[PDB]
Amino acid sequence: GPPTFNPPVPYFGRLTARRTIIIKGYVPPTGKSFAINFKVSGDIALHINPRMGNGTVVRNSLLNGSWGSEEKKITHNPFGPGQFFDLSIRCGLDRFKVYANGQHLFDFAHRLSVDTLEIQGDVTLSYVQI
Ligand SMILES: OC[C@H]1O[C@@H](O[C@H]2[C@H](O)[C@@H](O)[C@H](O)O[C@@H]2CO)[C@H](O)[C@@H](O)[C@H]1O
Repeated sequence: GPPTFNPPVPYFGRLTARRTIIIKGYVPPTGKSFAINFKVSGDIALHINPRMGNGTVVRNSLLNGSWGSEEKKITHNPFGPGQFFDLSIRCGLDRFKVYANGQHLFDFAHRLSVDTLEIQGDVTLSYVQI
C-alpha cells in the first residue's frame, strides 16, 4: 500500500480496525473551509470540517440526509490558513482517533453501524497513504 502523491481535490479514494490513514495537506491562505468524509452510501460515518472563518473543527455524522449532534471541542487547531498539516486517522474498534502533527486532536465514537474517503473544499493535498 504505497502512498498516493499529489491527489486532486475533490479527492475520492476507495478503502479496518488498527489501521492508520495518513493525509498531508495544505490550507490555502484564502481558504474558507474544507471537509474530510468517511462514507459508506452517501451517508457519512465521520465528517471532519475545519472552518477557517471561525477557527472550528466540526465533527458529525450524516444519516438519511440528517446530521447528528456536532462535536467541536479541541485543545489546538492545526488548520490555520496558509499552513501545512500532517493528519493521521486510526480506525479503532469503538472510535476514530485523529492526530494532527503528532498531537492528539480528537476521538470520534462510531455512530454508524466505511469503504470511501472523500476530500473536498479549500485544501491542497500533498499525499494520502493508507
Ligand atoms: O454538523 C456538520 C454540518 O454543519 C452544517 O452547518 C450547520 C452549522 O454547523 C450549525 O452551526 C448550524 O446550526 O446548522 C448548520 C446546518 O445548516 C454544514 O452545512 C454541513 O456542511 C456540515 O458541516
